[PDB]
Amino acid sequence: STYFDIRGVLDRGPTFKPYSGTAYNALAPKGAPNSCEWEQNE
Amino acid sequence: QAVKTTAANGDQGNTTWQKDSTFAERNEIGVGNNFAMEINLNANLWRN
Repeated sequence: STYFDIRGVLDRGPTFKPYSGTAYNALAPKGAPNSCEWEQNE
Repeated sequence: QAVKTTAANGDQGNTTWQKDSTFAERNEIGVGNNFAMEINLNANLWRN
């Protein structure tokens, strides 16, 4: 019957990623940029 | 190509000089929905 009980806090770290693939514009074309503008010479 | 509001005395919103002094002259801009090619998937797989 006997067993220990432990409660506490943990931080998994900044190198955690539980899922495969990606979760931001999943169907976005692998190279397509977005609306942007950039500088250039004369 | 691009522009800028003129002296704006009245009804001069489209009345415009050439702002491209700061920009290019043939900047690329798209219109409307992008090109697309639909293809159904599951039924094709089941048929295969």
